Amino acid sequence: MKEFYLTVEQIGDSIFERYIDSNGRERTREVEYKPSLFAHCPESQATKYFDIYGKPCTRKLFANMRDASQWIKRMEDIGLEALGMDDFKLAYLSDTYNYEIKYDHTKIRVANFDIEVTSPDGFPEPSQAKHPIDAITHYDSIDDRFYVFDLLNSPYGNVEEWSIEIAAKLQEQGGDEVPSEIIDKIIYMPFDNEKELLMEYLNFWQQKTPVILTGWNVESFAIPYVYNRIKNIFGESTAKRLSPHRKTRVKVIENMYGSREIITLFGISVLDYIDLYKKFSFTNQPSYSLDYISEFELNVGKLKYDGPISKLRESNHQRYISYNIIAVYRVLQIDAKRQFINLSLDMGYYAKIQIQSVFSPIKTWDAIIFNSLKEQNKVIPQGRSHPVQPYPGAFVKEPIPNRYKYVMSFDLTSLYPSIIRQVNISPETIAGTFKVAPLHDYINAVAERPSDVYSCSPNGMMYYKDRDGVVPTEITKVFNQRKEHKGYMLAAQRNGEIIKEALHNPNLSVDEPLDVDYRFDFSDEIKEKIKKLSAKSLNEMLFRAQRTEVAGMTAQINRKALINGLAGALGNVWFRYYDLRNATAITTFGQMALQWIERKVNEYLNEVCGTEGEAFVLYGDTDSIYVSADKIIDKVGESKFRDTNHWVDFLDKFARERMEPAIDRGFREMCEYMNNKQHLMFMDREAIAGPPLGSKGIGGFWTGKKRYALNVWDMEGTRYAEPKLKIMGLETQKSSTPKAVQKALKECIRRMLQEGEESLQEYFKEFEKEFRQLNYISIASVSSANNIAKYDVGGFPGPKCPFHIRGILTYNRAIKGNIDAPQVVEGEKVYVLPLREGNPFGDKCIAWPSGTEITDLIKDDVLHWMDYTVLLEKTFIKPLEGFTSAAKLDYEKKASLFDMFDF
DNA sequence: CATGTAAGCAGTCCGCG
DNA sequence: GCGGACTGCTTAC
Ligand SMILES: Cc1ccnc2c1ncn2[C@H]1C[C@H](O)[C@@H](COP(=O)(O)OP(=O)(O)OP(=O)(O)O)O1
Ligand SMILES: [Ca+2]
Ligand SMILES: [Ca+2]
Ligand SMILES: [Ca+2]
Ligand SMILES: [Ca+2]
Ligand SMILES: [Ca+2]
Repeated sequence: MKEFYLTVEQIGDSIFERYIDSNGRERTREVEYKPSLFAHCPESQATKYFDIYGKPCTRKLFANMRDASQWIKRMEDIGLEALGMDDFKLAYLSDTYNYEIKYDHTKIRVANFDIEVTSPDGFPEPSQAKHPIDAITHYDSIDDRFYVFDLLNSPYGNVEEWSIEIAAKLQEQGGDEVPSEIIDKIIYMPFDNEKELLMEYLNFWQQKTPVILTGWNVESFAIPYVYNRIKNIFGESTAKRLSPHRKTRVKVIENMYGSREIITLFGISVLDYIDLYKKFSFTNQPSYSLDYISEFELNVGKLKYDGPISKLRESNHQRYISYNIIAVYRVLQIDAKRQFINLSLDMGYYAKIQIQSVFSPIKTWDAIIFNSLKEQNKVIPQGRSHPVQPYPGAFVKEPIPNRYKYVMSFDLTSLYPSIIRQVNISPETIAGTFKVAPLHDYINAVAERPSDVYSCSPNGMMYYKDRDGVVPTEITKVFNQRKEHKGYMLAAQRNGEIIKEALHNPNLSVDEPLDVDYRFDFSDEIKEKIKKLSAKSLNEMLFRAQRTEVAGMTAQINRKALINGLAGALGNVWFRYYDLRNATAITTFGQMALQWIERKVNEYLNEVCGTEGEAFVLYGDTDSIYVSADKIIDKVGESKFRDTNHWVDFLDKFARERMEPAIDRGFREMCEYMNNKQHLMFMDREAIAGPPLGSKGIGGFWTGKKRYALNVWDMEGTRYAEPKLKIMGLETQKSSTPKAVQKALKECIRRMLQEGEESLQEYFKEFEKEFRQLNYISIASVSSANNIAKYDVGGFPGPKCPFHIRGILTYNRAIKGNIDAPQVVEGEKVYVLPLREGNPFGDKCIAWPSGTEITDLIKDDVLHWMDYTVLLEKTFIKPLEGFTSAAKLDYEKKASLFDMFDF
């Protein structure tokens, strides 16, 4: 097999590399790497190295990496550019793996672990590590085994061995319901004392050294706890055995509270699953406890136990250990679904970077572009210092707030990367400038053509049309991968709807799920077989289609994120190729494109409807337009449609056969106007929206920019079995909105859009009557809590103190000197509740850590003093009044003359 | 050592015979 | 009690 790296580190003048050799064996080597950098040299000198602008360079080969760094500083002092890759381990990887890396994940050791630490005096701080580690579960991906290290004797209690037989039993039979599929994979190791547990764990670690190290919150808890605990017991050198190179870096961050540490383990790639999740999931959660995320991702119930975690080991050691095991497994289950470890590996090896560098789009692109340019013997420019400078972004149309009955939307494919490719935007393709007219003159096609020679953006930039740019070249490759995966995702989604349709008439038979590839639209013959399947098989097929869809979503959305990240990187001062001319060439072109096509669509639809000057495009944001389709439907007349699906088919055909060609003609003309390299402005129909035929539903509404709701029948070619709400920006979409309120507001919208005013009023009346009976957590607001200390004046709110911060301070006083209460962690999320006047908490609100029950001692008072009136008004009534006033609807029946009668 | 900007809404402070 | 300037937070793209 071809060789591939596992990890790389620079330590002084040495590169330390863990890798897989040609026989599939794990190896380590220390290489005294001799790096090269470059300096501009006189033309006359015959060299083979050129910078990106074609200026000749001379190579400087250094005896070691220190000399190379020292030369960089001398060059800075002289005032001349020091060219080449200055992160030498990227140079090392590029030199060592001068081919496309094909890695074998079954050879890469992926470790998932977590630890337990009983603490009778508050949260066990990793920086102090003053309490025994009393459980470790460490799953190894090569062994496919859960190694369980269990402390039997502790200063906090002596306990019996954990029982695998009891662990396997149903909870309803007093067991722990450790999943049956992992019972046989558990290797259980009890220990009589912590020192031997830890020594054995370290020996184990030596035998089975993680390459990728992950788990839930490992970077801020488990890792520094383990490291510091070992340091305290055995000494720092022993603790450094966690690094295969025996080298660590300890980073301490302090504030007006305590101080935590992050530990860098050289030779390991730590990918905390919480960080992966935040980056790659495109959710925003109200809590990031593993209980909450597992429930959200997998629909499994919270791991329940009685009493405080500080007493769980002594009262129920059996459950304590089982829950440690299940917690490690849940992260594996989330990853089986989401496939973020897979994505990280793909991206890391594609770029030739340390795997943990996938968190940095700047590092990822620097490496990609470096490798691309190195192939052509080109020399990359020196990174420079740039002052931060705001710059203009996209255009958003101001909508008229209203109900909108029939809506069709259109969206440009991968807009910013498509602009890069169309215009040919790259550091080395800049041809010059032209004198700009106001943007409106380009939009209306009245400005003079910018150039008949170069490819242009309305920001004044010109680019060469006849040569390739590294940015367009490399962005296209990732774009093409993204497109492939998005196709798989959409196919799986269409396939799901086929299965949901067939679930309306399940067959009474004993059969099996069909063996199919869900990434491809089902054939007619598969559709025939599906129509004869039982509910059981259909449901299993539906689960599999949805899992296929999720896998496709991970793959495409994060590749989209990467390419869009390149367009944003051009506007980040830390990017080697930072250049506002290019960042701005993109955003300004986008503004033109949106507003140009708005004009073209208005013109086209007025023409085909035989009218003049009417506004069809009601809204647009960045690269999308929303077209009112009322006049289209009225042109033929609603009477003519047999059912909802009929008018949906009609609009679908209209968009594809009439509008899209006109949109295409409009953009091809724009491309000629800007004299661009390649026409890539591809704007396809997205949503078809409307009320069910014959109902009193309003179809959709806008309240303002970035705030709307639509009843959707078809989305990007997926014809839904059941209409689906597309809601953007409204409180239902915000993680700060209480859970039960999100639910209630969404049902309010559903009723407005599908059923009408009366249906809304009936629901509102019910919700208002039942509000007070909802669980307090379901109705609590949520907020992130930054700069808590900043506003903390002897436990009381300083000036301008935010509401949620005030709640935290109220909480801190309520739990003061009471060691069993969970602390609010800076930058994390809190539940928030308003309090009625005169409450024993001495203030107007309380806040506590999100995803948790409020501590038992103050829970009773919170429940008694909660201000339901304020809560209902702020979180529910006020947003709903926004929705209904925009929609020209009432959520409560208004008074009228009819009130004089007895109905 | 590290993607971007646009923009809505809740909240605090201040002005208000 | 509300609106205007301002911060904080969060979402749309
Ligand atoms: C998250 C994020 C970071 C940086 N830029 C972002 C972004 N989301 C959108 N944008 C910018 C770049 C996008 O090209 C543009 C339009 O957003 P949109 O979400 O339409 O995505 P787009 O890239 O066009 O991909 P599709 O093919 O799925 O439509 O808005
Ligand atoms: Ca635990
Ligand atoms: Ca788009
Ligand atoms: Ca599309
Ligand atoms: Ca059937
Ligand atoms: Ca869009």
